[PDB]
Amino acid sequence: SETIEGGVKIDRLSPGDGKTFPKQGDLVTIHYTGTLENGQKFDSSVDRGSPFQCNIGVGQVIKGWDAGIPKLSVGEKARLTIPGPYAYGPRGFPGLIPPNATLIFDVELLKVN
Ligand SMILES: C=CC[C@@H]1/C=C(\C)C[C@H](C)C[C@H](OC)[C@H]2O[C@@](O)(C(=O)C(=O)N3CCCC[C@H]3C(=O)O[C@H](/C(C)=C/[C@@H]3CC[C@@H](O)[C@H](OC)C3)[C@H](C)[C@@H](O)CC1=O)[C@H](C)C[C@@H]2OC
Repeated sequence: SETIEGGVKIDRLSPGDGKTFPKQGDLVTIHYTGTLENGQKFDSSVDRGSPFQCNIGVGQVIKGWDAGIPKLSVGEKARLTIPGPYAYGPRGFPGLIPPNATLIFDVELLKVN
């Protein structure tokens, strides 16, 4: 496991092109599944049939995504394990994320613009 900013962990699952990495502000297209530590799924873009898009590195998303996504290359699949302070902190998110939760995201980087 690689330990990056905040103590977020990356487990590399299957490789990308090893050369096309997102830079600050780039639009990324990602499919994800999010689970709690006990393995209980809370959300998935795959279940919606629509990949998620954001600009990375600008605070649109939780800190653990801004930390982890730039370390992936196009096509890569990885698991991000994100401690509470890099996710939803003491507050959580109603109906989905308890207080102080470590979150697990399986992510696939589909495209970079
Ligand atoms: C503008 C309102 C609706 C708007 C909703 C969308 C565009 C649809 C988009 C697919 C979100 C999902 O909708 C099905 C759903 O995704 C989750 O299930 C989820 O897996 C998740 O954790 N994601 C989504 C994928 C990127 C990482 C993370 C996130 O960073 O999400 C971001 C997030 C909530 C950041 C908060 C912002 C407030 C801060 O206080 C907090 O700081 C701790 C962090 C999302 C993208 C926001 O930028 C935009 C929105 O909220 C959340 C558990 C709840 C969230 O629904 C709300």
